[PDB]
Amino acid sequence: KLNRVVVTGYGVTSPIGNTPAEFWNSLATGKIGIGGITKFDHSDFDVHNAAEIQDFPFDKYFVKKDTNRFDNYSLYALYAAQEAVNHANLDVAALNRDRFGVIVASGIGGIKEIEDQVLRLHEKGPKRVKPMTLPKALPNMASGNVAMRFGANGVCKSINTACSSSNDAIGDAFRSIKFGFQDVMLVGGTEASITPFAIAGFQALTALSTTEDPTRASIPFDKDRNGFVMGEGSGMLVLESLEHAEKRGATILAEVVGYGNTCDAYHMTSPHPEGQGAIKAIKLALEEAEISPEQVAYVNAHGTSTPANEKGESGAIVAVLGKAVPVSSTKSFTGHLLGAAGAVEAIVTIEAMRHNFVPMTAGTSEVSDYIEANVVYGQGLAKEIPYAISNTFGFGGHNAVLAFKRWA
Amino acid sequence: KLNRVVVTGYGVTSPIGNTPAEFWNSLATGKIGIGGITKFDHSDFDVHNAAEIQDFPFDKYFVKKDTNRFDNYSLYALYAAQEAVNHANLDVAALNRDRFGVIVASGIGGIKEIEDQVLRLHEKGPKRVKPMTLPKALPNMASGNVAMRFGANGVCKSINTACSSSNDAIGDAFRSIKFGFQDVMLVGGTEASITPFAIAGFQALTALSTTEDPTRASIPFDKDRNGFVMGEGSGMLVLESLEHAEKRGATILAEVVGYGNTCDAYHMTSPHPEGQGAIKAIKLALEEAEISPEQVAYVNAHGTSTPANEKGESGAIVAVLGKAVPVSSTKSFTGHLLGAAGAVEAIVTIEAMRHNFVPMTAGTSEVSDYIEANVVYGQGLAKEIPYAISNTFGFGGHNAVLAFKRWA
Repeated sequence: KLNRVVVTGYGVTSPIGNTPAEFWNSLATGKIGIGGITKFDHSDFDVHNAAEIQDFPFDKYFVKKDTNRFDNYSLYALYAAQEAVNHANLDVAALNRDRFGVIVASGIGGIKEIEDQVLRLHEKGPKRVKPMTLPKALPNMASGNVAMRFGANGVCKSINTACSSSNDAIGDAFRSIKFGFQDVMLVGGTEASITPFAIAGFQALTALSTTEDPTRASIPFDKDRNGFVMGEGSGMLVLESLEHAEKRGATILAEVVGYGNTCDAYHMTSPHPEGQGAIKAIKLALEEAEISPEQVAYVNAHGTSTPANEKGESGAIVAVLGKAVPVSSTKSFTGHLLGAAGAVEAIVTIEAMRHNFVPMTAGTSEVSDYIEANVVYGQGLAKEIPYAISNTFGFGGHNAVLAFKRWA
Repeated sequence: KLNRVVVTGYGVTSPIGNTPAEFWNSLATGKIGIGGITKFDHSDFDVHNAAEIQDFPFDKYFVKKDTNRFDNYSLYALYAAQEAVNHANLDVAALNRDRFGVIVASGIGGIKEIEDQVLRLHEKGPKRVKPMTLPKALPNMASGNVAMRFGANGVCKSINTACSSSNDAIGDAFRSIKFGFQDVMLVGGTEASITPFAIAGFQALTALSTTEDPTRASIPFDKDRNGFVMGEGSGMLVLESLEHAEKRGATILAEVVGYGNTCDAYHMTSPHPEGQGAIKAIKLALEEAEISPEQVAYVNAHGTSTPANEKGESGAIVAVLGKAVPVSSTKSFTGHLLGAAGAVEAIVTIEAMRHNFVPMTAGTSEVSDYIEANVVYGQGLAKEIPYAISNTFGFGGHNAVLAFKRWA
């Protein structure tokens, strides 16, 4: 006896908008969120751009004192989760709190707190380290903070698969509800890693675009791509068993139907050259959804804008789905949200289905000649989308694919 | 069609031993692993003791150049995983690799790398930050590293619930196999956080014992307890469906029968004073295992040695199982292994069942007058242990309980 799993609401804070409305509008009008870095002095760096949240609505739910106990990585999640709960019209006082869980993925956690307190420790000694350092920094804290805010007494955990974190978090929540372990879950991801350390770390790895022009830095599938552009933010969804949603007269936005997770077991940072693991992940998701490849009307690509990623991802998409399926990467707009990528990308995917519109890959102007997938760039594509998939293939060889079904 | 899930092998690197035999011997003879800190200059700190691994068998599987790509948190997991595979007599080359997965939990990841690279960045600039910084540091990397070593192409992820990370990891692996998504999994946790930053962080929080005498620093349940002692290490287990193990003629060491995970949703660092979430987590594990409270023959406590922890834990244990079930905390020997605590404590639990013996809580000599649980201290207790539970209750309100069955 398995339950169908539906999405009843979502919230987002990102470089292109803090409500699904501003978020989608940016996608529809082609307004990117990438610009010169303002968070720290990057003059000695090779990387000078990032997709920042420059208008976080801090005042909506938080007070100045809140920063004493929450790093931005938690703040983004709390905001996004509150927005999702409002969106879903979820009455926590009407729930069985033992069947209400939370999963907040994050790839790096409160990395600004870590860097700042490590420096304080070395400059001023251990006595100067803030008591709230670990409660603010530890990557599982956002999930616990979200549970504390809403009184969720069920499952509570964080998942870390780097770039696939929130795809795996949503997949896990989906599976928990599907198999009857929980009835409602607040799930998603959060990241706040536009810091000197994290940018320097990815720059040393040589994974980031060093392209000075912000309009040409995140160009997935483009022959000129040269690395990803880091973004920050959080996406949070409210998932409920179909029965729970219907019984309370919830408004259904979409359905989660398949989840595939595999491992390349190949290299720590290089993805498998022929997308072998990705192929398998896509197939597992379609198999669970009980749909054929031709039924996939849109692919929200992982599309980070690195040379290796798109070669293998296009390769995998083609091997499974073919050359006609429209493909786009919204990291061209948002930057790569790391642990939050999958969650914000799930929101893109659902909105695409709700708007009968494939958002374009911004910036991209000429696809590598060897790339055979149907990359959507230049302008978005109006079309019916009854099923869509959202891919994430993280450092460490973590492949995750979610299959969604448009709601009737 | 649900599957039974069995343990066919396990490996450990810890402050009390790097083989189950050495590890068990330390427990049986009362040899603790807590001593003065040597990993860093602690002269300015208020905490000077920790449970360190001072004899890690680096040369067994590694070569000097391996430190260029693996932080200790990964080395420990790789060592433990190889030892588990050997113990299980598991030929990975003969498996259906798509049905073989890995979950390596960690609460903080390669925190030594982060601290060292943060300082390098501030002293020398971004150009001197090591390329392998993030591949060494990110908490999901150990999982990917383990999968790469063994060619595990199935599920690969990391779970972070602070002190409960590896209990949740094992629980998740158990659920994947039970529900037929995977047939074999290498699962456990790893932590390598005896560093200036992590110790300063926990010290600032006031969570660590400042007790000078290392034999009285980690004394779970003791009336004079005053904080935990940090440890480090890794525990990894091979779990297989019962069918998979029987088909290859594996020697079965134990069975995983229940998993309970709840959230206090109460405070970021303090556990719920009445242990309500803990009570529900224990009950969930017993219900899944289909056993009554009287069938629980031993409880391996979270027992970190903090005033709040044992008050609430003893209360939850007594509420569900009564005052006769023997309880012991092995953090009295190993220190608190944080994200790796549940994995090594699963090994303790299995080894106890295999030897008909409840290891004692070392150091402890007088329990708080309000503690009603049958705490074992002074000397261990010989008894048959047909079923046992292992508790973890971490920062962020994460509660996780595993129920094990003796094999049988």
